Amino acid sequence: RVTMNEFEYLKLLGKGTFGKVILVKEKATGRYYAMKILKKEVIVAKDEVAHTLTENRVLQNSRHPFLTALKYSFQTHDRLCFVMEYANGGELFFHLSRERVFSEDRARFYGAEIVSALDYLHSEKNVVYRDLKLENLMLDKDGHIKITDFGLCKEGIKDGATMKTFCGTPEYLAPEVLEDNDYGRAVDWWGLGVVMYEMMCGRLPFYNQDHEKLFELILMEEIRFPRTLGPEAKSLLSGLLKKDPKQRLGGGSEDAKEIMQHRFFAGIVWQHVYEKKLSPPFKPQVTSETDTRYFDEEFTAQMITITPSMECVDSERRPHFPQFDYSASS
Ligand SMILES: CCOCCN(C[C@@H](O)CN1CCC[C@@]2(CCN(c3ncnc4ccccc34)C2)C1)S(=O)(=O)c1c(C)cccc1C
Repeated sequence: RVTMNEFEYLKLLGKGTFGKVILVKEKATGRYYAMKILKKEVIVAKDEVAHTLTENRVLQNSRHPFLTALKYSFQTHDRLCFVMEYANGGELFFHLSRERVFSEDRARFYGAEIVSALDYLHSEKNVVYRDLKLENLMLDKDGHIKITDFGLCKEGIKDGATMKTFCGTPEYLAPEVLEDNDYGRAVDWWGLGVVMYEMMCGRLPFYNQDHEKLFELILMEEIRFPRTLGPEAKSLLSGLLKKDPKQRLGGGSEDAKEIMQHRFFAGIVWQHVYEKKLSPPFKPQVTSETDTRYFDEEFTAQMITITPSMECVDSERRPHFPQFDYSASS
């Protein structure tokens, strides 16, 4: 049975509204993980219960090279804890922010691994990810993609089955989500389009600080590209960012296969992508197992604390979540 005393708390990697992620060491084993610590009360107060449970289930039910592997999930009286493999390479934003733009070859590499993962979720798990934004994309110690944060996922979506919940980050929402009249799995390909656009172009495809104007742009405004962008990259992004999902690349019965067959990915052997046989164009230059150079000093400088028998307490502000007794099979 695993508790918070089983870990040494080393460095704060990030913190937000719902809690924080801390680099930890499991004391018995000497292994290093990223622990995401959610405050139960805040989860409840902002109606994030169903999402947090979906996150837990999807993490437990999935196995893929480019999805974060869950080692443990457990709860205290006021906290939910996810212990996953540490993404040593940091967020894609860390690198994109500083380098402005990724090469087309680098973006192609990251795109391939995202497609591989999303194809797995769609085809094998009947899952639509729904939250494909730059922020959720990280890099492991080797420079391979890790998709994180599965709380917005929709389970049991088979073929052309629809979904209704309006969810996701404003700048990343598909036109059909904004229309609020049902959407399908192709919203994930819209997200691939937005994320690959950021990588290659250095900004969002659509932006306004007023949300209503932003949504007008996403719905109505035709996509434009910096004029340095190659023809194949422009074609893929145009296909991925079609407003009408039925006209969108990956929006048909073939799903991911249509994107896999696109000329931008020519020569890409897709089993080799899965097997990580493609050498990442950027290898993270971490010098130790606790090196956090790819996380903002803003977070890593901060002190770690114990707040910012109760093992059966089930209240309305702090509920006893089910399926938080997980330890990955050795
Ligand atoms: C109910 C909605 O809750 C939404 C929860 N929140 C979203 C984060 O998960 C976003 N995440 C996007 C990718 C980067 C990381 C920061 C560090 N981190 C990881 N760092 C290293 N290895 C990993 C391995 C696996 C997973 C994460 C990591 C995740 C945060 S947040 O805004 O509250 C928050 C923020 C904004 C920062 C840190 C903790 C929380 C809880």
